[PDB]
Amino acid sequence: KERKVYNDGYDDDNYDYIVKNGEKWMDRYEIDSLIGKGSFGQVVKAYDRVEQEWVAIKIIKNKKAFLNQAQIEVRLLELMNKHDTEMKYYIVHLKRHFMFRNHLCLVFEMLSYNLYDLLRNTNFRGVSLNLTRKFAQQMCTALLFLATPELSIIHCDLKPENILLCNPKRSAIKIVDFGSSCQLGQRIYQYIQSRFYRSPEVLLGMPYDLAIDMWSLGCILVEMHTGEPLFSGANEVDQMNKIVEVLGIPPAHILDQAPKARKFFEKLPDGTWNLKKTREYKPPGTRKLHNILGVETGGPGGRRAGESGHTVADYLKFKDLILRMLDYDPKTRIQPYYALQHSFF
Ligand SMILES: CCN1CCN(C(=O)Nc2cc(-c3cn(C4CCOCC4)c4cnccc34)ccn2)CC1
Repeated sequence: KERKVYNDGYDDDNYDYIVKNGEKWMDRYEIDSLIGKGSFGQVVKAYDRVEQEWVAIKIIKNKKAFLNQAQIEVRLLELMNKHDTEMKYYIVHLKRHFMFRNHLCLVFEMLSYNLYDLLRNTNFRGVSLNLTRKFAQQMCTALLFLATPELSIIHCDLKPENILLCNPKRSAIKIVDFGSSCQLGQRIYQYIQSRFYRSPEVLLGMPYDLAIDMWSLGCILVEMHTGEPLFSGANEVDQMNKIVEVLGIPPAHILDQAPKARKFFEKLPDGTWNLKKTREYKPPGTRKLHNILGVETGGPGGRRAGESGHTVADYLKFKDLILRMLDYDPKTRIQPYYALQHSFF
């Protein structure tokens, strides 16, 4: 048993800052309360008294490992907010960044609840399709911003919790984290994406480009509408098997290049790639998207039968776009410039 002291009693046992409600930092920020928690540190509600506006401050952990990755986050956010378009307004704003009590603190604008909270407020019955489209148009517009040849940034951690609403009355969304993010060509890590939204490329261990965020986005949109994660795998092997359930066995010309192909599959004498031997999963390809989305049934789960805009022809556009995002081959996966012009918008 250890009751040591951690950073003069300002830090906890886990490199975080022991947030106390009502603190007045420096002589400017009034820490209201805790907002969110994560591997990076914490997020707090605070009032920037000098500018009389509300801000969300990201208290990075007090460890050189987390403080070095957060500095790459500052550089990317600073680099993104410098470029003059009207798309950088789909990315959360980094107002300023300062060191306080050995924690690197990032001052963000205040956004509202995350897409998962929006999903929980609907008791996981899913948002309407037209609203699912709105998030799709915005995310694809935002994924284009990161694919700017001067940026070339991969988020690597796309998930509902990292897409926040601007106002609690819906529609306007922004991306928020960018801690586990690297620019193309400056890659570093191979265990990058959140399991539910990991691409087959990272699962097989092959080199990845910006196309991995499109895979996550596809899995995000279907989850937003259905209420359940599409590929709700409990571990890496359960993940790849739950992907081949829908999209079938990956192309042989990928597994032949895949370093970690042996982990899930095995090459037969025929040359045909097949799953490893052992029943737990439906035979590859039988869990079709046609039924997950319920195009010709009554929407997902029969809960969208007899509503506006949930046309059978509308779903066929949605189903086509999703399978265009989940193309297993990143060199043929849909790109945001071509995704926005899809017949779904
Ligand atoms: C009316 C009350 N309501 C308003 C405030 N609200 C917010 O969520 N505000 C907020 C959060 C972030 C923000 C959240 N995460 C985490 C991501 C992982 O999941 C946990 C949160 C960030 C990571 N990296 C940078 C910024 C963030 C940024 C701006 N504003 C909740 C409470």
